[PDB]
Amino acid sequence: ADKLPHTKVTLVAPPQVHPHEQATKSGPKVVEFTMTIEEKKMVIDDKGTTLQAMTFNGSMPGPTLVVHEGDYVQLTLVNPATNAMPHNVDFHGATGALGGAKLTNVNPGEQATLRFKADRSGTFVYHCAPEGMVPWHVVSGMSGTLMVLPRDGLKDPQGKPLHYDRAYTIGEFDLYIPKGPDGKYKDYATLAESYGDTVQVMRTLTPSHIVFNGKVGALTGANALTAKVGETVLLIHSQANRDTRPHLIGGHGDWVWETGKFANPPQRDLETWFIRGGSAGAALYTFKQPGVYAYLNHNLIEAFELGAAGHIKVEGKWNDDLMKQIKAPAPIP
Amino acid sequence: ADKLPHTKVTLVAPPQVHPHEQATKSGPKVVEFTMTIEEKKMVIDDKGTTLQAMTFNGSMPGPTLVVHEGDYVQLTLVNPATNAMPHNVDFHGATGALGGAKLTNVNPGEQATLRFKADRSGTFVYHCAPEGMVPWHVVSGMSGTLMVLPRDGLKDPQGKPLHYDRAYTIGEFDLYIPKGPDGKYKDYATLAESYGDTVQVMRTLTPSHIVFNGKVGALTGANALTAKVGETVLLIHSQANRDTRPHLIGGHGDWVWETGKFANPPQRDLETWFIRGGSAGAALYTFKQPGVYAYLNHNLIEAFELGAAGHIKVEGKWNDDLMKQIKAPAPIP
Amino acid sequence: ADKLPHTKVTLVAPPQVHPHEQATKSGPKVVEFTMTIEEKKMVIDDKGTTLQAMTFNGSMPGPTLVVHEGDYVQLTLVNPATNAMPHNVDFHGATGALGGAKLTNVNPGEQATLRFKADRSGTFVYHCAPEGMVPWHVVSGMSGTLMVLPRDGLKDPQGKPLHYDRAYTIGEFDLYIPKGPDGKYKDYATLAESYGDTVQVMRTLTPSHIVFNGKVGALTGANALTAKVGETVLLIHSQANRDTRPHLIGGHGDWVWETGKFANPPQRDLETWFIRGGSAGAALYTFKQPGVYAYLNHNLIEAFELGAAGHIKVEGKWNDDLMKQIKAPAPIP
Ligand SMILES: [Cu+2]
Ligand SMILES: [Cu+2]
Ligand SMILES: [Cu+2]
Ligand SMILES: [Cu+2]
Ligand SMILES: [Cu+2]
Ligand SMILES: [Cu+2]
Ligand SMILES: [Zn+2]
Ligand SMILES: [Zn+2]
Ligand SMILES: [Zn+2]
Repeated sequence: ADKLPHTKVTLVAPPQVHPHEQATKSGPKVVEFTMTIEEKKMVIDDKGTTLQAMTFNGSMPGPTLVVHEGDYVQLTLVNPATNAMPHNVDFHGATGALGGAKLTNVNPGEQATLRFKADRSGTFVYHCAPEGMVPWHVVSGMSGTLMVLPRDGLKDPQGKPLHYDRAYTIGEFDLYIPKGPDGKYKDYATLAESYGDTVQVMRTLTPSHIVFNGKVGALTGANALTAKVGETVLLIHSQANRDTRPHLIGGHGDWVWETGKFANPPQRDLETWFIRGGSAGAALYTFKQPGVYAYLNHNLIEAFELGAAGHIKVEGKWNDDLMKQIKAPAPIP
Repeated sequence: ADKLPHTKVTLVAPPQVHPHEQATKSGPKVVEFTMTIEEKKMVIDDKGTTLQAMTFNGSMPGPTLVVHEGDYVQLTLVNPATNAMPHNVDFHGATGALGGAKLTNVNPGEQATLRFKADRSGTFVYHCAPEGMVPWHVVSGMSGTLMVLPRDGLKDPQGKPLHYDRAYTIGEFDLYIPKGPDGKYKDYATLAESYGDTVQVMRTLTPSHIVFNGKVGALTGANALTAKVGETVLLIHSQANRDTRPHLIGGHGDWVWETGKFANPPQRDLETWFIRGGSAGAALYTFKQPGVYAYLNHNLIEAFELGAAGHIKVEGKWNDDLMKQIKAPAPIP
Repeated sequence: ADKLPHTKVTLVAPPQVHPHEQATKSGPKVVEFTMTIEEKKMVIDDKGTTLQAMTFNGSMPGPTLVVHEGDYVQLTLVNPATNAMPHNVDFHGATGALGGAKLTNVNPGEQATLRFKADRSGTFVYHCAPEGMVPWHVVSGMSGTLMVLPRDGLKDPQGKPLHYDRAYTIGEFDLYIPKGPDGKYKDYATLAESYGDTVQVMRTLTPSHIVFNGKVGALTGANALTAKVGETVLLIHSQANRDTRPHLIGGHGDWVWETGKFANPPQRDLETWFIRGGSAGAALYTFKQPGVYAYLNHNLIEAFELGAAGHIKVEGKWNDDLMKQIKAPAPIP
């Protein structure tokens, strides 16, 4: 590892993913990343409910880190003195030391640097895991995805090449916001004060909200995802704590690795796939019709009532062979 | 599509599936179907609890529509003036326009005709999805399965032929029936009056009932499914809103497409498979022993307490090689 | 079957699995086992909560039975007069008679002997299933795993040999312990007295506890699982009633059959896999780093709050290529 060239990657905010190559002629590198933890109160719904949140780099989810199989990930994790809690990081993509958590315990005002070999291809969850407060840090927002691409790019079941033209990252967060005697959601002055009440809601296993990217409607309106007919999108979906079942309304998973590990053949033509709590998965879809699609958790209560749904606005020409309104709504003859 | 021969299919009520060919020499057709929406109060359990239900063709689930890959599905959806609500249809088997929902918005007294190309093989959920009331219409009963068979029939992982002699369709419905201050289930005079109370139960994510084909015990007694030793059955299982885990007690999934998409190799020898909420899956089993089998959701609370279980009565000769009572129950020596 | 040699297997208590061969030159046998049912009150958590439990052989889960594909399993099931309830056994590995339940109905003071052909390879749940009380017997602890190995051992997707050096069996139990008006868990004088209150908790679908091997912390401290760097472990995970999502923190599923059926190719490099309620699955992992790993259900609430987590203590030499602390926690420059 010490013989290798180093490279420095600038991260970008979800739902985007930082520029990267798929298939590459480059040999292994030590790829250097930095993330800074930010605790903060966030508004998570249309009615102004707040979450005492914890984030990597200020976002839910954290940014997606992209490397290739055989690369070494070298992360500097920074925990500013303005934060209240200790933190660390557990990479599911890593081998040893509780995913790196044991080696990255950072109090406010501290930082650490971890290196590990990304020797397995796939999308992998990373998350905070401080001893004794693991679920709280995770459900409060401290997770994201490491994508380790195969050096020669994605392959189908027959070993033929697959690619995406555009990649999006979606983190789905089951939230456990307490209510007071009046049935209204509680607003907490500090992160520490939210703790006890939150654990109580957590233990019921019933989320109050389930949101993409930190808020009801985060991926809608001005913030809808975008594509054009003929473009192939990669949709990375992470859920660090609870199962979900992604679905693209009016579309499909053309090729899907629902367990998220690229050395396995993908499945094709999926209507709905399954992301296990504690994992990230990946779906390819090539758009064939223009219009506004919904991308959602297909427990439709979890989607429409609780918040697990976004939109993708697709430009291009309508295709009558694929779908045609033969007769519009009109009185019954 | 306009060059093709049209064919007209008569639908049948679940658990049966309309006569169809598996492997076929026929070229692509425009296959024409009609469904009429019926809202109605249904009795859903042994104690007389009612559901203000909504159905395609009067049944939960709707009838299964069967075509071949490359066919065009052409559906006339009828919403009689005797209904109270608007409806539409979203085919997961279709590409574009939110699965056809945007093109099939029918008020009571209206109808519409949608065509789409069934270009992907598998079992696919179809369901009602009116803007702003999607989960309610789905959980109230408005879903079913489109089966798109490969033109050359089902294949195993090695590409060898598979077939069924008999097909059954099972729709599993998580119901959210409200209770009054007395703890008794509420009985509603109209569909509209059930709405607010139902959404409240929905948001708890805890079903009051989980039933096959519209009622506790729907597929039991006089209504048990049937087969004989040596016959291969296809069990189509749809769940449009919530995960389930089918299991045949005393049997197996000989070949199972749990994600329901026939271009993928099936898995063999399954004890229990997994249907993601928002999908339909398909299992083949060839009976080897006679007797009454249970086919159920293997969360046994969901099965035995909540209603997710049916029976299959199997004729034929017992096989001592497969199973033998060596010593019947008798006092401990 | 009557022509075959008989062999007699002595069972061992979980998390161990009785000595057995993987690939074998031996032809089919009638493999004889005996299990004795024990009902008993068990302490299930750190605060002294009790469960009115029911067990095969005194343990949760029951012991794992291991045979080869083509063998006949011949089980003597004993229900001592000191027990209060009738019992039986349903082998998911078996064909006919509700998995053998119909042929093994044993009242206290009775026993029975069942034979069946283990004609399908994989890990399969077995559980008690007395008519009218199936979920109660299962959730109270009456389940375990039958492992049917392929005669020529485990194989990878390409048909190359796989093996384990050490096998562990983990049964995960969703428990439904009632509470009294004071919010404290109830302590019941007899098994029968726990019944009504328990069914009520069951119907909420919310477990009070979710535990590995009968107790919070069962597989921790003195009782942690063990291995060394370079050793391959098989982790058998059974869940007879509810879904779970196993994860090894700092490790992976090198080869995983999450549906648990060995004639299917395994998936590789998994971070988290999925065991469907009503099944057993199997993962291989070869240790590469020393240290204390956690093996847990990656719904982290279910793990850390409810009890679904154990430890594996691994001996050996640290590997800096796989992971290295480049800079330990230190003040931010
Ligand atoms: Cu943290
Ligand atoms: Cu984790
Ligand atoms: Cu409708
Ligand atoms: Cu849908
Ligand atoms: Cu029992
Ligand atoms: Cu069972
Ligand atoms: Zn492209
Ligand atoms: Zn046949
Ligand atoms: Zn070995």
